Amino acid sequence: YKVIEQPITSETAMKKVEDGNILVFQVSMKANKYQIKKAVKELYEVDVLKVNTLVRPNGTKKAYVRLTADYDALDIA
Amino acid sequence: AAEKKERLTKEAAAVAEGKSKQDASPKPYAVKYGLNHVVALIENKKAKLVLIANDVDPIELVVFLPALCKKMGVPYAIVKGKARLGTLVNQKTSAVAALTEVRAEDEAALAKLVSTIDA
Amino acid sequence: AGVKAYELRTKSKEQLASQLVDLKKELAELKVQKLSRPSLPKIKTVRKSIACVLTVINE
Amino acid sequence: GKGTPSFGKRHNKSHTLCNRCGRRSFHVQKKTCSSCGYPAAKTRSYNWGAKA
Amino acid sequence: AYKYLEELQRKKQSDVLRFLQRVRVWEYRQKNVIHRAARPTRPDKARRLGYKAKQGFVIYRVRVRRGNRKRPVPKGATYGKPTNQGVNELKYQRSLRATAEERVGRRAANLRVLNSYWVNQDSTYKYFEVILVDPQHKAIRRDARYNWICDPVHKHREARGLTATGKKSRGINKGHKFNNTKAGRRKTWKRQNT
RNA sequence: CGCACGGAGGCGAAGAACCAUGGAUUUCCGAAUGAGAAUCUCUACAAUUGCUUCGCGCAAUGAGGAACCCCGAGAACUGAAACAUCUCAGUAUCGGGAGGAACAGAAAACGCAAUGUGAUGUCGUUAGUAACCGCGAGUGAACGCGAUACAGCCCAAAC
Repeated sequence: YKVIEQPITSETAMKKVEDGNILVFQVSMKANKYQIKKAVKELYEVDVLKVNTLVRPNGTKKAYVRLTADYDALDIA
Repeated sequence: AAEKKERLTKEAAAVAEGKSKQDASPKPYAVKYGLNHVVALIENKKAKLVLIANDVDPIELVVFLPALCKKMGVPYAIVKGKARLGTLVNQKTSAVAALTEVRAEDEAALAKLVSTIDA
Repeated sequence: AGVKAYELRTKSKEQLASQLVDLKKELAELKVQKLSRPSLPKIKTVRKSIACVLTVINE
Repeated sequence: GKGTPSFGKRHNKSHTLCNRCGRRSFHVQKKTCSSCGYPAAKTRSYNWGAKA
Repeated sequence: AYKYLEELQRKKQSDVLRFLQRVRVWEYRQKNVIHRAARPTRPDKARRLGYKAKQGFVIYRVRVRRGNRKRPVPKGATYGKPTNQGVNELKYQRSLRATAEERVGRRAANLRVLNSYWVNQDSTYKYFEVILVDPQHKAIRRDARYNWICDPVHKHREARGLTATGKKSRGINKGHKFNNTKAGRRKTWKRQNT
């Protein structure tokens, strides 16, 4: 039911959370990229400018949202 | 068979006519219900008139009412609407069947009407 | 022991969506720095703890 | 015909894992099967073998 | 009480019955397998075999085919007597009666059937009525009669599937003592099929 | 801190592990059921059907199961020292379906023919008897009896 899943941490991920503000994990194949946006922001206080999408392969979803010029890569709630 | 005119069908459902006086005779005395009981009355000539719905299903319950009405010599009428003669007898449900053994009260309009049929 | 499902199930859904992030953070946070130093029953405690909470509201 | 190659070269996907039957079994040029079930909604058997 | 609807359904060519037969199946024909019906066609026979107005009762027509044959041909190894071989000559043992009863029942999965029998049909298909019951219903599970055709379905289940019915339990059995050899000890199974 | 004997770390006397019972949670497809899909994805009892407040509102069916049981479809090798009927065999295999057992079952019976028996299975026997058959090879009961267990009833119609 939850749109969120847990952060996706990988080498590709850390680079994005480096150059590029951010990115993440995801879940809910049946999630849009608005849903992952709202439930991104709902989690922490940052505005997520744009979230892409990405099937996988993994059988899950990936969506890396990047923040909005005001928040860093959290890597810590 | 013979064709009734929607004028005769008024007056007595039991008689050739349509139901009206047929409500009388229940309030007055005598009637039958369905095909089963009505058939009995013809058998033991008790009913002056009996009616039959035109609609009928493929029931053919009312299939031997005629010829077995015309032996006994009981005049019987056709009504249109099983419901119509269903309602005159006090019945929520309609009945293809017939009636009036005694024909109380309307021993008058009834029997006058019978004359109309088979005039 | 710890949370023990008594307190859970007693609590409201909103409360449930509280104490479900309480463990979450101290959880994932243990996961980070887990690499730093490992954890003993804590993570593993927190999981299970968190686990139970989910299957409460989602029973 | 006989492996030459003349066969084996065929690089087409077929007979992948079926959704509900762990075995690959299900072809893609077919509909479903070559192991239990699908199309039949049951289990697949066949007495081509085991005596009953 | 319902005599002549018995009497009448004898000739089927007598008079009134025949005319209804002219206009009957005209509609039934051009009506496919599976129908349904408010009342049975013969009221004596329903309400004979077992049919009463009551909730939980449903009677359906059925059509079938006409003649019996329609069969596949054997593969090779035909040469022989031939034994089981043949083509259009063989008639299938099940009646186009028994066939009507199922092919009903497998329409309504839920309900079982005490089976009525056909009305006649021409140039092709025969018909049949077929009352069914309904097991988990009320009034059905009330009247002692028309109980036990639902207990709730512990033993009787897909009656007429197994076979236990009217036409079936006939067909593959009739009579009692005498000529019940190589027939129902219970039946064909046991005392290997005749 | 499962199988699972590791490394790290953690839980337990705030009585954990583990067991019983009850509850919570219980993604997607589905027998699989909103729809599609190689276990993912996209925005609702699918389908058939009964009742029906005619709305999926109340319900049913679907699939599984070691074999057993019931109803249908039904070979050939083989045997006859060939082979066609016969035989293998209503077997193998196939289709449909029930239950914890099925199926049968209270005589339009039996027929030791009787002033006699008295629902039905099953077991023993009757008996390789009667019967069948290139009258070849082969095939093959039943009534009765001794047992086991026993239990008899409801409609349609008349009124």
